[PDB]
Amino acid sequence: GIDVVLVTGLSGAGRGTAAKVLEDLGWYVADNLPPQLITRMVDFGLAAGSRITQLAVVMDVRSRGFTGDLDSVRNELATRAITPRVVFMEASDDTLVRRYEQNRRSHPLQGEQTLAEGIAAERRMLAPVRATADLIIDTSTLSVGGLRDSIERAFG
Amino acid sequence: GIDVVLVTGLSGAGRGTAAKVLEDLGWYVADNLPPQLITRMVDFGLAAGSRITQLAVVMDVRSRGFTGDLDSVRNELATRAITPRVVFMEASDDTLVRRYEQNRRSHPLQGEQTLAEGIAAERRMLAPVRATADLIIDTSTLSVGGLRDSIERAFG
Repeated sequence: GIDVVLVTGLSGAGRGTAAKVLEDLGWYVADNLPPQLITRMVDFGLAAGSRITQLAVVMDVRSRGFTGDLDSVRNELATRAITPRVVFMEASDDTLVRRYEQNRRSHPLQGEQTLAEGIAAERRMLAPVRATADLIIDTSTLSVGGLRDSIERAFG
Repeated sequence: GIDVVLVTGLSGAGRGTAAKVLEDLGWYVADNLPPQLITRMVDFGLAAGSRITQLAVVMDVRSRGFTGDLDSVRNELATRAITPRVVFMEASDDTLVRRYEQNRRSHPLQGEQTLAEGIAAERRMLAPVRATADLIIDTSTLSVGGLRDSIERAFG
């Protein structure tokens, strides 16, 4: 069949290094893949007569097309005699901040990706609260003063 | 009774300015308050014979002690004849990044709070995945090379 490893974790905790180690060990690594492509890729490879028997996926969880859990992926893989192995990368807040600050110097596009992942997680976490808000104030493009003006106007 | 306003939103979208505007309009503002304190505060104020009839709360959402929704708070306040008004602050990613970069210069402790809010949201969003992981790799304190060594060891 196919061995499947799924890599995820916190920004800066080492998902990129885990993918590099797996590639070095002979895995085919699909990076930034939202979960839907896993089954389609496995089904494709099975039909494709692929030499690839070891698939690792670095999961794109910062996408609206991803529920909170992996029970959907596990059950669909189960119907094809595959039990994925899930690897989760984490670290203390102090370590993650130190790595972000180093990324600002050495890998600025990685640093910007880290901010983008944090904001995407906030938006997903706050979505039920947003959906019940009585007033939403969008402060895009506003200066410090324009921010104050817009809120004063919104509150009457 | 008491008028209750609940303020939340994305890091850098203007929750602090909203709280300041409400304070200026006469509200008593409880900042960084997780939801549980709201009704205890209302019940206390009601029992205390408070002059405070206008309570605004900037909600502490980056807490393990906070489910995803506000339906628990609304129902509990409903049994006290109070309908809260929920204000949600948001902005584009480009605006939020620009404000974070300005905070790094002008309000560095607010910049650190923004990173801490992003990491807390990631941890909350990834909690179901973490709870199903086969392997958790904690990379706290590790150098770039030590990160690589720890993952190589974890993978065999």
